[PDB]
Amino acid sequence: SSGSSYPSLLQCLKAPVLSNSSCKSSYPGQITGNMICVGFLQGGKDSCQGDSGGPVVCNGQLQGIVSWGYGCAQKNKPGVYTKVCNYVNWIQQTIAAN
Amino acid sequence: IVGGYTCAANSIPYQVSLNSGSHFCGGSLINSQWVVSAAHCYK
Amino acid sequence: SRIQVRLGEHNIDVLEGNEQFINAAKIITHPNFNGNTLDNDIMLIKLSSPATLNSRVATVSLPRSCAAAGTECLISGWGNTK
Ligand SMILES: [Ca+2]
Repeated sequence: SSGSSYPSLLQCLKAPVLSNSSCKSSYPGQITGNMICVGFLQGGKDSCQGDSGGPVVCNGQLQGIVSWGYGCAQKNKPGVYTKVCNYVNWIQQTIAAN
Repeated sequence: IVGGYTCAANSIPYQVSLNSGSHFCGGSLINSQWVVSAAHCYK
Repeated sequence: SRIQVRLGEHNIDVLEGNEQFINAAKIITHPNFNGNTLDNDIMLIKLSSPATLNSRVATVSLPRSCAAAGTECLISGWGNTK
């Protein structure tokens, strides 16, 4: 919650997809259709600086990319993640072309 | 990751570290030569 | 504009044996990425050579659909822990 400690060993965290509502309440006017919240409103458990870009895998599928937030692990400030399920077409098309 | 645990070694085989002199961002391996990450991690 | 992708890692500080370091050949940011809103925060990297897939290195499936609220997920990284 405070300070800085960047690990040598990979870290893991289980966290649930928050409903649109609880996500939008947390960040009024800032959550687009390409975003989902995943984590805990009590704070304590969250992704942070250096995690960005990494995976949020649910039932064997990449559903999120670590994107942004208001700090890390704060009460009522869950992580916000790129909603990967909106981009399968773009990803495939790009891979085909390149 | 705040409030997590240390993953079992080499569990999460799809996880990658993006490095420019040092680790700066993560990413995921989605086929043998494409990694997906965050646009704000651009370097 | 330079990125080395490190696969097969666990301890990023020690060369353990299993790692494959492959440079990025192509870096492609989403055309509608908005740095202000962080909308479309997604980027594809093409590796200079293919990764070799094995025990230590494996792909992850793209979603077959969007996920229900309440789905448990697993988030991993070497980011800040405090
Ligand atoms: Ca290593």
